[PDB]
Amino acid sequence: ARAAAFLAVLVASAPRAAERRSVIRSTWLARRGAPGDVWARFAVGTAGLGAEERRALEREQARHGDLLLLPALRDAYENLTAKVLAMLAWLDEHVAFEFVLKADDDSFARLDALLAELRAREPARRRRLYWGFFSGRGRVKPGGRWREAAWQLCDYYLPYALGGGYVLSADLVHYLRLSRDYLRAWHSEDVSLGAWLAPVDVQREHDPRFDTEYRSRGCSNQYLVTHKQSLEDMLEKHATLAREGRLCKREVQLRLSYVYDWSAPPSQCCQRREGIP
Amino acid sequence: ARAAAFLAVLVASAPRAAERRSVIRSTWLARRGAPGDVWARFAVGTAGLGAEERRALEREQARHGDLLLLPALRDAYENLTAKVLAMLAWLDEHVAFEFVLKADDDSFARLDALLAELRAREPARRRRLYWGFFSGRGRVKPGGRWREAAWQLCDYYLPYALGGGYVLSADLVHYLRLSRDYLRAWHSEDVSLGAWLAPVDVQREHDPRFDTEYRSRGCSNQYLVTHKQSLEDMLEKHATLAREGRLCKREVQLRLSYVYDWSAPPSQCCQRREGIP
Ligand SMILES: [Mn+2]
Ligand SMILES: [Mn+2]
Repeated sequence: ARAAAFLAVLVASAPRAAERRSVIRSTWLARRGAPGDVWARFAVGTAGLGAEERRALEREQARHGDLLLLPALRDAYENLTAKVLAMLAWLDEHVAFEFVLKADDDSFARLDALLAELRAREPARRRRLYWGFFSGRGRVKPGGRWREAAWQLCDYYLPYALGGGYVLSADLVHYLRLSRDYLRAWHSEDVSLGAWLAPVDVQREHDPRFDTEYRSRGCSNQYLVTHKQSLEDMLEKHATLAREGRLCKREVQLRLSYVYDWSAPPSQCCQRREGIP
Repeated sequence: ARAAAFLAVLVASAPRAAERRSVIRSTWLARRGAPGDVWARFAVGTAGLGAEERRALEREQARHGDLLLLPALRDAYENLTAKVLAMLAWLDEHVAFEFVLKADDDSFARLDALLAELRAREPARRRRLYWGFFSGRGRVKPGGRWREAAWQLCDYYLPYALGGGYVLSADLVHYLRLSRDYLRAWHSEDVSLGAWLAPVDVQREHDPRFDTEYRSRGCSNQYLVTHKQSLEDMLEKHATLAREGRLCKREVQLRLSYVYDWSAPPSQCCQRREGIP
């Protein structure tokens, strides 16, 4: 009796962040196409929470029905690697889906546009898809004695999609589930996931329509996913989409973007330039 | 009724290379410790071979009993990636073992010394072991349009043990079996395997006692495994070990070695220097 949808959506959300969930479920999670198109949840770890805290979550779930409560996962602010692995492994086991969008509770995604884009891909462009805004020259954090047991794999991080939002095909999620007990953690979930997929025949696809870096590049009506959004920002975008059928009251390019050059060494992937959102 | 041994040994060998197998089975594969210590085979792909060719192999197997014939594997000279994955996946399913040595038919290994070294490791030093001579600054081959579907993961190859000989714990081999259908091929089996293990919590251990690079560094009595050995070389070493209890009639350092610096970025791993075999 597994739930089934075309596009699963998993929004990482800490136990206490109920007010953010309220805005998200009332805005971009509500505009989710026809029945059967989307299955969407907020992924919350409940390990180590007390009775009152767990009761609050159960009340929220009874009211809204959109929480994925992961009882074995200790929710943590510093590194969401464990959370991302847990919620994807759960999804592989429990939901029949073709693609999954991972997002944060400061993301905003146009689910209707994402659905239409995915539906328009032919088989080849759907197979083993890992889709988002990639970095191949991510600077690696200072190491210590822990590196003896966990070598640095590259002078820069292995190519990975930034964690403001990325999409995976179901097949890739199954590989993560199968391999779960072996996987190493890097300092950030997005970095970790890119390393996880390093061995795999995977169709990485860089797309400037993902405004998913640690700072937003502004507002483009072309964006499918954008990150670092305040609640006010989410409410404004939701309203503009409803009023005018576009994301932005005013498009603005705050920071230059790039197109990932797969013909170059990864350190040379990412020249910032005009003309790209 | 699975075969069981402490150390499995898999020597990659092409169908036609029967004379090399004859020397190997008569030399370093024969000095293999007590019953139950070693299970050793020559891994040969038989896909696409004709009746006469297959009969020859079956006759060899009836006489010697030391072939691993892989019927689904098309034996190929240019890249042994497929062979290595096939023979390790087979081993995971069919043999109970703690460690496996992968070697070529121009390798020479001191199996007694390898056994003693592995037996002397405490639990921590046995867990998830990937042991050999590592490179972190392997220069990457020129790409073409195929790179769009298979991005270059690093400016240099991800750290990997050179293919003249390396050792894996059984747990790691199980991860490869589980993940088999997803794994990408690089241009060489050794490079490929290092990438395969990139996502994993793996205890990589560099050891100058592995003379396993594309050129031998000479002859050291400290070597556990050495590569680029002629049949004459194998016969001489076998004789010296029997006569004098050492590998080398004369130790000679033809090329400098290095100690892999895990505290540095991988591009800076590998300074060649005196004092190291
Ligand atoms: Mn975020
Ligand atoms: Mn060789």
